[PDB]
Amino acid sequence: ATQNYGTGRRKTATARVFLRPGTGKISINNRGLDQFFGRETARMVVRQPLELTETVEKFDIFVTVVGGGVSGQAGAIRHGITRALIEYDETLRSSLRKAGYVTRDAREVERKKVGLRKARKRPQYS
Amino acid sequence: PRSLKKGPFIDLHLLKKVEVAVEKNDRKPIKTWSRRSMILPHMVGLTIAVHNGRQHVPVLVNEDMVGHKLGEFAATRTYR
Amino acid sequence: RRRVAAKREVLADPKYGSQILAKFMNHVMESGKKAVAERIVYGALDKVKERGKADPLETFEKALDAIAPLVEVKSRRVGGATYQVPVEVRPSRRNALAMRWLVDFARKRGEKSMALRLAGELLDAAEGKGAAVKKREDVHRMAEANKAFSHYRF
Amino acid sequence: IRLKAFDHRLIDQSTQEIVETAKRTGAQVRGPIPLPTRKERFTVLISPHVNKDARDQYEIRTHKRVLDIVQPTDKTVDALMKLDLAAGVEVQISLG
Amino acid sequence: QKVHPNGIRLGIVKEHTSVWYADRKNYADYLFADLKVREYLQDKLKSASVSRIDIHRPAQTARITIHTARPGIVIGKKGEDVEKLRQDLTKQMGVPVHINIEEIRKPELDAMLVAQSVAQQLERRVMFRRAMKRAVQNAMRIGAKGIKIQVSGRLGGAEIARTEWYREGRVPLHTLRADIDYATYEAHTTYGVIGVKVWIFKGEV
Amino acid sequence: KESMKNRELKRQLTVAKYAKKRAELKAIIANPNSSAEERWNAQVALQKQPRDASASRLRNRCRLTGRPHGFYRKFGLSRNKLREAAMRGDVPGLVKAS
RNA sequence: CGAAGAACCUUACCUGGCCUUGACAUGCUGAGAACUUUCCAGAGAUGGAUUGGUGCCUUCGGGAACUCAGACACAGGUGCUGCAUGGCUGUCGUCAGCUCGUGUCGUGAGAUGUUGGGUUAAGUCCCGUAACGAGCGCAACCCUUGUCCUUAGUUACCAGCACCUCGGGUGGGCACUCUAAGGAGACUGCCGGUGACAAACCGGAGGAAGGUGGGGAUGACGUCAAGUCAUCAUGGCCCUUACGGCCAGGGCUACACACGUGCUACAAUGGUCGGUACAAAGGGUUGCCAAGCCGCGAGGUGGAGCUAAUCCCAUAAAACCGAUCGUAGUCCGGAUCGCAGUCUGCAACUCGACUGCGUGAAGUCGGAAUCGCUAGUAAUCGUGAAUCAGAAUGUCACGGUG
Ligand SMILES: [Mg+2]
Ligand SMILES: [Mg+2]
Ligand SMILES: [Mg+2]
Repeated sequence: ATQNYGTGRRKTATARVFLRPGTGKISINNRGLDQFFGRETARMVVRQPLELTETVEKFDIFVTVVGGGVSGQAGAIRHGITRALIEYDETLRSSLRKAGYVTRDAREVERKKVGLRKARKRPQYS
Repeated sequence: PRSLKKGPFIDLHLLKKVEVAVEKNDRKPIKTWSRRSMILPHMVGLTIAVHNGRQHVPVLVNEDMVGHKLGEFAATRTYR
Repeated sequence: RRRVAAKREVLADPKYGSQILAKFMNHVMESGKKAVAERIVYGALDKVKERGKADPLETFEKALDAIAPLVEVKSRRVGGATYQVPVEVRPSRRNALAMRWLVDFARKRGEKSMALRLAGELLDAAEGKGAAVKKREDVHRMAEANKAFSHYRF
Repeated sequence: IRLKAFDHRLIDQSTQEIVETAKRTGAQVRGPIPLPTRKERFTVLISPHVNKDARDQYEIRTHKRVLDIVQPTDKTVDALMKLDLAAGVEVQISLG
Repeated sequence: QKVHPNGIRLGIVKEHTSVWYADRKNYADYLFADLKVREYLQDKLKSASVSRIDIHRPAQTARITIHTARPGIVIGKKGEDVEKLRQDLTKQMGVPVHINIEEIRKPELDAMLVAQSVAQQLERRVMFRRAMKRAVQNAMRIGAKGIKIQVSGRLGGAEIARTEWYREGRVPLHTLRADIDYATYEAHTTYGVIGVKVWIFKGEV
Repeated sequence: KESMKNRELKRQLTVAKYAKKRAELKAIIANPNSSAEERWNAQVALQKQPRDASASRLRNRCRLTGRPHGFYRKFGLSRNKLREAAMRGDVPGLVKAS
């Protein structure tokens, strides 16, 4: 059919993104988009790959995201929807490889090592 | 501390060496190594030889000493 | 010291549509408190629009270029005499010198209602009576006494 | 059926010793399902008299593994339990 | 300094000497059995050289495979020691005990068997090097591709802690792919305590 | 010492000897519906027992070595006998990791 | 800093009380089965009562089992030596080196290989060359994280399907997320330039990832007679009517001072009150200890569920929203201290942790000096585990915002 499955992970988050033709229906975990992400700039960051590919009005969007942090789930959707947009063709492939959206951000947290206190901070001597 | 469900505390051998030693009245000090027990209104006015750690020191029991234990009246450390 | 350092980029300001303001927002954030610092920078942005009818980006565009300096000293010691050399400030560097001078004088403004401290700083530098502008021009005066050491044992 | 052992070169090599040796006798047994793994870290000090910042840290694992029958009609695996236990596999029975 | 050459390869080269699963309520009640078995058996089998004592636990009892390079000393006149110990391993380990004995053909290619002979020679007042130049070439006529033997200790001297070091062939130690044996048996002379280390390198992969 | 393992062996006997009356004497006291006359004479039976019966007098030492500090209860070993016995492949399921 | 837990116990030290083949080992001589004694004296150690028990294999002779006494060898030692030593760890330093065989040069100690040009994270490579080779090391082999594929669907999963009381609640489904097994992927491979066109170097495309992708384990020949005889093992030396054993209380937590690390603060990027949003990782049948329930509150009842992707630990906090607070030693800060409580334990005096109420200090960003850190990093906010009856501002470990 026209249902399109999109996943995306960033900072231990995971978002199921479904994409199908509709009229601006943006719903996440049975919540509105302005209601879910309370008072942040990432309310527009989830639209940034969408408005780049000039399809902001032409699809239903159904998002289910689990785990992660507050602004880590918003990055999971942004990576998640870019994989769902490229199930169509590779016309928007070059519009997103150049945009720097398709690559999953590999930067994950680092473990505490013995002798040190943080991942790299160490106590003071004299 | 020592919540009121378990109300009092006194030692068993101390009690028979006091309650029977009331019936023949105060003609001797009571030499006792125990320090974990309180004093009681059954014991107002006695003479106790509480163990310092290396000797016994005498105790003049008064009426307004009732809640505090024997440990507050024997010394431990000198600091002259 | 093998040359290593690549470039990382931060450019995001959706609620106003800017690029210089986002890099300026990072010089206000303390310990990752971004959402706190975001509403203070907008909190000192709307007071300028309350004050001046012009778009307060251009007030911020003018206030950079009267705090941003041109030349500055560089104490390169010859190894037996401590010298100082007036050097041309690189064009990439000269943005961050003003934005870092601006915030540190806002914190010693000594007012109430913290967004009013930064509000008065961006008003003065469109004129020149700010303490950041007075700190700018004084270091400019340090270079011409230093100008004898410009090329010679430099 | 549930299985507990200490290394995946036994416990995931004894399920085929049960899946083949029960589906042969007619009854249907589905594919085995993995579970989450027990992981226990043990950081121990290493010097006899003290030098604290020299340490060494180990980890003991426990692999789990769950089978699933469909139609119970075989007591064949009930006799073939001493065969399917080899060295360090424990099998608690849940004959679904 | 030179982390133990079994503890880095439990996995890609070698396996444990004892396999049994235990719950968290009985895990520390099978270890104290299996650790005073090995102190018992080596004190009895001081001769008839022993390299490895494996223990399996099948369902509810036991199994033990004692390895000797001379099984006829232990199985002497059809198990006069086998059934005698099997009565008395149960007295330390309440389960019924199996005892099984294999051979260690090529006894000069396992490190425990070699290093027990070094303590024997160096307590007969043999020279510290004539004992060991011959204990490496004998273990190089047949078998291995590299041998290190360190002999450290008093070495006869007054206040002397020197280390003999002799090597032949190839011995890697930072390759996890390889296959290395290791053993430390000691020696009590009439003065001092001599410790001997052995690094027999068999074939790789 | 060796004379010090021996005196903390018999503590393990005397705790596991009585072990049942002290459950009953602490069952009497812990009830809010219990009468204090049934509590006060129950206090008598506790203090007239020898004091080496509580678990707080018991001290879990290492079983092969005897050293007090550095004991784990998922094993029975010390801090520094556990290392020498694990590098020899004895302890099953135990490896290094990261 | 040993110490991953000093109320006693631990514990070695102090004051006493008290033992002498001994708390424990083997050999000897006698004695009784072991056991149970529910009792007094005494701070206890111990001493003396003490209903009872009379086994067990029997060539039926006794044997072995335990417990008591006698005597001998002895036992025992946290007593000295880490410069008599083994074992195990720090250090230079994860630094790029360190040596041998044969050969030739030198009367010899030596040297050459291992130097030269280029290059590299690298004694890593290429071209050269009286040296030709080999080993240890570096690299790779291992783990983990990031992409996809296959095998797998309960306790996990809800796209499609009905169902519903609207809770995947239920039937159901094997699409998925997830979990864990097994695989592919990355090699300067390809494009261009550059070099002796030879190693390599600078750009480029594709790609989840681009030039050892990020992290971890892995530390050569050696050094400092570095540290430890108090973890353990041992040569010697001393004690053996005590330098060894046993039991009470005390002590290590004392206190004009000086130094080391660490936490809060000094405020308005804050302080309170009222709502409201999202985690990972781990422990739990000698335990977790729910619902209900009574308490200003720490808690008390209450007993489920549970041997664990099921049940419980268990409510993440910062962020956001509204309110007041107007920069005042303060609706700042919380030390001290009075009073009142609960919990564990035989026992909170010296000496535990928390709770209530009251009081409210120093402190207004801190000299000369001096240390940490190059990216999911510093900075800031919480959570868990080990040790553990009780007791973390430390240690180890996992995530938010950045
Ligand atoms: Mg440099
Ligand atoms: Mg060299
Ligand atoms: Mg605890």
